[PDB]
Amino acid sequence: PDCPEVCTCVPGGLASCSALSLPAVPPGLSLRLRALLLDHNRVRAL
Amino acid sequence: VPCDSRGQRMWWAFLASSMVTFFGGLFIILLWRTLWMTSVKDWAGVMISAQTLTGRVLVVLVFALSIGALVIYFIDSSNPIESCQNFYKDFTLQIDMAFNVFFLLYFGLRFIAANDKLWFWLEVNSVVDFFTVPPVFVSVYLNRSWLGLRFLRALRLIQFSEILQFLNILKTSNSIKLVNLLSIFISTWLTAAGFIHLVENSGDPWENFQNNQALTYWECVYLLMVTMSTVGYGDVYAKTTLGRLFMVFFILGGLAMFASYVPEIIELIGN
Amino acid sequence: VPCDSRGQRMWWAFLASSMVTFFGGLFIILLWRTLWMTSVKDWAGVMISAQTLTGRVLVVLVFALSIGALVIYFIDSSNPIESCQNFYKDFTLQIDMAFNVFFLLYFGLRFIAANDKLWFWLEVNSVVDFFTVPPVFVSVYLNRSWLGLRFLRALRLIQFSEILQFLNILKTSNSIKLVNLLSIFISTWLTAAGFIHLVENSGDPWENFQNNQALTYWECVYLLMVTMSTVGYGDVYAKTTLGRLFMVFFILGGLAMFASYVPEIIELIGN
Amino acid sequence: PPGAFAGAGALQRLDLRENGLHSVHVRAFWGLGALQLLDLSANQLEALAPGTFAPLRALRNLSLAGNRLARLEPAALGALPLLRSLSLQDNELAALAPGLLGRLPALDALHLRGNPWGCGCALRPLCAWLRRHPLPASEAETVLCVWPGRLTLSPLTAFSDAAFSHCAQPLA
Ligand SMILES: CC(C)CCC[C@@H](C)[C@H]1CC[C@H]2[C@@H]3CC=C4C[C@@H](O)CC[C@]4(C)[C@H]3CC[C@]12C
Ligand SMILES: CC(C)CCC[C@@H](C)[C@H]1CC[C@H]2[C@@H]3CC=C4C[C@@H](O)CC[C@]4(C)[C@H]3CC[C@]12C
Ligand SMILES: *[C@@H]1O[C@H](CO)[C@@H](O)[C@H](O)[C@H]1NC(C)=O
Ligand SMILES: [K+]
Ligand SMILES: [K+]
Ligand SMILES: [K+]
Repeated sequence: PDCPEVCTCVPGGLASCSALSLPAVPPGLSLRLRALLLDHNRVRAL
Repeated sequence: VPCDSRGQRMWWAFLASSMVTFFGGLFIILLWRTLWMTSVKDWAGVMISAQTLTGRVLVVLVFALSIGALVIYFIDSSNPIESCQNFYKDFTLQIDMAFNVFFLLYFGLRFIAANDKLWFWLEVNSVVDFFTVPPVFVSVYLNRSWLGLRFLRALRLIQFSEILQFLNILKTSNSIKLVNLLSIFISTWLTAAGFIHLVENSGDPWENFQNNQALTYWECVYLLMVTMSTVGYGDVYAKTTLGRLFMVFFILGGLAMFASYVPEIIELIGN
Repeated sequence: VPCDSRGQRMWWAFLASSMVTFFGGLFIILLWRTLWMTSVKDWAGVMISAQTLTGRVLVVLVFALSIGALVIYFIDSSNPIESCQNFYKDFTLQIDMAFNVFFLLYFGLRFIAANDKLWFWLEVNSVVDFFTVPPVFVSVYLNRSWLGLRFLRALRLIQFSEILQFLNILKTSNSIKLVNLLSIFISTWLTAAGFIHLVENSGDPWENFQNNQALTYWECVYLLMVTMSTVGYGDVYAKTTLGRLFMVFFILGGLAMFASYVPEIIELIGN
Repeated sequence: PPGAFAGAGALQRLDLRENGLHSVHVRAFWGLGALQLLDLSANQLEALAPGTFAPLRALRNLSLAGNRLARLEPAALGALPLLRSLSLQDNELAALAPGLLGRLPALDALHLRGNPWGCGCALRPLCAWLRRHPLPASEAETVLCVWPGRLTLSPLTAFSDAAFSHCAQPLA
């Protein structure tokens, strides 16, 4: 649950999803992740 | 849990609650025609007579309550036409309920003091009672509310001149006639605007109410004033089929009424 | 450092500066009624009398200054309604100030020569003085400027026919009546256009003036002419609520005034 | 185009994602009812003509994720008895028409994550379906709805029959 399907996990609650072309937010959201990276993923709505 | 939604339209129940009063009781009166009463008839006649003090104060009271009901309708016209609400929670509905039960009691008292029941049943006051009073009972029973034909109480404004006459405010006949004409024009203007607003904001029934136009009551008043002066800017107009039919009928009726009332205008102008 | 900005609207101060003159002094006159003067009253009466030369030249002068003030308003109508300016820098404001202090002196001279102060206080000339003269003093004090009710000086066009009468230009009564009707129609047209322009370009107050429509004065004149002829193209119309209310009131008043003035038109046509 | 996949009458799998589809004509799947998987995700579809999925009969799992759909007409979906799973996540759906879920028997799997659901009387059939078919706990936590006028903290599955009590059933 702490690791998204397409993203990468780094200890310290770091999630990296750089350059994945995700249409929206990835489903891998958890309380452990203290840092989420959603740069250049072609998201258009929140 | 607390939410408000339109759901299914229930206007037909409210309309039928007045139709199955009016037409059914008219048929009952007709069939009765085909097939201490004098004392109580005289008592009711002297109760509502304009000569006595009781009749004067009572007609003043019913005029004031009609003004209050018109103000309540003006306030409530800024809401969705059909909406759910709690009768115990809101007390404005309680005020309208008290006004309407007073109207019902007055209608019964008038009906007792009627030499001809059938011709009393076709009066404008009787029909406005029929199309106003049962809807509030249906609304409080069903715990919902529909805007409906609650503007028709403005048709009691025609009595306004009479309200002045026995309070020693108008003496000459010319001023009384002028006030009567002004009150008639204002009342028919307001009720025509009420029908236009209802039929425009409600939408076409056979098209699943997808033709609704966001028109406020005062915008419809402005539209009626623009139309009756034969200006017709076209900034605001009726888009629904029934609204356009009502506009055509209102144009024809207003032209006919003005042509009929020209001689009274000339008499008021005088020489 | 040199910059111009609207900032906060100060129209209410200018309007109150006339309201707390008019209504407060009316109350003062009423309370005085509840609770060498003849010589000076006669002197002021003969000073402004139309028979003497002084009265003639003085009414010609005040008519000319009213024309000048109307021209100044026409020039200034092509500017933002509320704007900051320096009184010493611009001399057109100085010209308007001189015109308005002359109007104030004339109003005082008229007020001395008044048998009934209360009925003098309700004249159209008195009320146009009240709604014109204090605003320029408030503007020069606050170092700002508001367009306001400066078009009301067009209501002094009504005396135009009289201005001809004692200059040996009009002799017969028919021509005098025709000129009077034309002047009245032109003056009411111009002042109605002035109110429409002010209420349209100013915007709705309760909606933070976000309903302002860029309408020039001459476009509003065109709109009034189109409306009063019952044409109503709809290319230009009032979009604000108060503008629409004023348009409805103007339509009703114009129809009533035309219906009242029909017999004079027939008399001018004659046989 | 109509009859785009003509000649593939025995087709079973069909995947169209990341293509940016924006307009699908009605009756474009003439003879494609034999498919079981249909992926139309990651596109820009906004409206679906009624009867588009009518030729489909053997379809089991359908995905419409990541689209621009606002209103889903019941006539467009029709009745698909062999359907088992359906997805509408990451969309702009506000409410579902009542009786849409009752047309088809099997709707075991449903994903509605990320849709701006405005909880109301309209959503009550969906809440009743949640009572009949409970979602996974994680999916229940993720799927929420918007409460008008206040915060959207109310979960979709937290509602009960008390909220349905406000709705006026057809009068007897
Ligand atoms: C003269 C009066 C007393 C009786 C005449 C009946 C009139 C007022 C009735 C008959 C048909 C009615 C309409 C029928 C259908 C609808 C659609 C619904 O959204 C309610 C309003 C509306 C638009 C009704 C308004 C009132 C109506 C026009
Ligand atoms: C007959 C005259 C002398 C007195 C009547 C008062 C009239 C002229 C007053 C009363 C209310 C006033 C309006 C009230 C509010 C605003 C908004 C602001 O942007 C200034 C103009 C405007 C639109 C005012 C214009 C003048 C106004 C209409
Ligand atoms: C639907 O498709 C197949 C059935 O062939 C299944 O393996 C898959 O997991 C299903 N998809 C979802 C999202 O449940
Ligand atoms: K016209
Ligand atoms: K016309
Ligand atoms: K027109």
